[PDB]
Amino acid sequence: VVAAAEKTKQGVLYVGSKTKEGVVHGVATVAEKTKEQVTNVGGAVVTGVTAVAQKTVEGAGSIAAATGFVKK
Amino acid sequence: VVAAAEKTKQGVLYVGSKTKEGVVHGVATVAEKTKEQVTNVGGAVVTGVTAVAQKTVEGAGSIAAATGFVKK
Amino acid sequence: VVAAAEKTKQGVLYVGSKTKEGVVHGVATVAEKTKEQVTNVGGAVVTGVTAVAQKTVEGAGSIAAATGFVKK
Amino acid sequence: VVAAAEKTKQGVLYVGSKTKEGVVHGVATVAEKTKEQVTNVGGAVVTGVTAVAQKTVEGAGSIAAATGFVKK
Amino acid sequence: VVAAAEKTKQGVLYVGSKTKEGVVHGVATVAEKTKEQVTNVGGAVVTGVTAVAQKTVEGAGSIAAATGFVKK
Amino acid sequence: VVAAAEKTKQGVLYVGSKTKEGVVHGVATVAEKTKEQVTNVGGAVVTGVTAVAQKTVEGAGSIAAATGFVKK
Amino acid sequence: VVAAAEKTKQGVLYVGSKTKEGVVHGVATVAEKTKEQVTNVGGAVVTGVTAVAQKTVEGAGSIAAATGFVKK
Repeated sequence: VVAAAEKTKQGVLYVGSKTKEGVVHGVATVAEKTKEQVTNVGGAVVTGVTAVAQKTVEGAGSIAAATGFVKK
Repeated sequence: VVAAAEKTKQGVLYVGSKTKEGVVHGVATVAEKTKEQVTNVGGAVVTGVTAVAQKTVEGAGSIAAATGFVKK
Repeated sequence: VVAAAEKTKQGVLYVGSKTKEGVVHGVATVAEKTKEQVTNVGGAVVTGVTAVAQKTVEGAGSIAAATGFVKK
Repeated sequence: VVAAAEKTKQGVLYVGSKTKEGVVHGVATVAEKTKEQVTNVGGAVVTGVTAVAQKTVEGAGSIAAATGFVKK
Repeated sequence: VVAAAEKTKQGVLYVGSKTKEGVVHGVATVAEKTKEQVTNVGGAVVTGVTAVAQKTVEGAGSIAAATGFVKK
Repeated sequence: VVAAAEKTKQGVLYVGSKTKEGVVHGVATVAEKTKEQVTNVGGAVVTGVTAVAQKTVEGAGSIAAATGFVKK
Repeated sequence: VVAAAEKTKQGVLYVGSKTKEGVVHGVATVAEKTKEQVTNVGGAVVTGVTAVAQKTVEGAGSIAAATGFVKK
């Protein structure tokens, strides 16, 4: 999981919303009468109504993420 | 999972929304009378009503993600 | 999980919202009559109504995240 | 989980919100009649109504996070 | 969990909110009739109504966080 | 959990809020009829109504945090 | 848990609030009919209504925190 970035040197953005009675669910784990219920999150979860990302990563950025799960 | 970026040197954007009675579900794991219920998230989950990304990654960026699952 | 960034040298952004009666849920683990319920979070969870990120990572940034789970 | 950043040398941003009757839940672990309920958080959880990040990481920053879970 | 930053040398930001009857929950661990209930937090949890971060990390910063959990 | 920062040498920010009847909960551990209930916090928990951080970390800063949990 | 900072050499910020009937809870450990209830805090918990941090860490600062928990 090797990540790298490099940068060497030598406009209106508009988002609008209008919502009434809005129900938003992200990661949902609903169950009944179980034995093992595991919810492992290691990435990037964005929940909301107006999830807006504008002009991100102007320079150098790394979002290297590693997840695992062992069951024996 | 090797990722890299490099950059060397030497406009209106509009999104509009109008929603009433809006129900949004992302990753859903609904079950009844189970034994093992596992929900592993290691990537990128975006939930909402107006999920807008404008002019992202201006320079160098890396989103290297690695996930795994072992069951023995 | 190696991450790196480097940068060497030698516009109105608008988000608007208008919501009434808004219910937002992020990571949810609902269960009944279980034995083991584990919720491991090691990434980045953003919950709300207006989750806005504008002009992030101007320079060099690293968001290297590593998660694990061992069950024997 | 090695992270690094480096930087060498030699615009109105607007977010607006208007909400009535707003219920927001982040990480939720609801259960009944269990034996072991563990909630391990080691990343970054942002909850609220207006979760806004503007012009973050101007220079060099590292958000290296490592989480683990051992069950034997 | 090694993190480092380095920096060598040789605009109105606006967030507005207007909320009535707002209930916000962050990390929640609700249960009934259990035996072991553990809530380990070692990262960064931000809860509120207006969670705003503007122009953070002007220079060099490190947010290296490490968490663990041993169960035998 | 090694963290370091270094810096060598040789704009109105506005947040506004208006809330009535606002209930905010951070880390919550609600349970009934248990045996062991442990809540270990070793990171950074910010609770309130207007959690605002403006122009933080002008110079060099380190927020190296380490947490642990042993159960045998 | 080694942290270090170094710095060598050779704008109106506004937060406003207006709240009526505001109830804020930070770390909460509510339980009934238990045997062992432990709440260990060793990080940084900020509770209130207007938790504002402006222009913090002008120079060099270290917030190295280490926590532990042993149960045998």
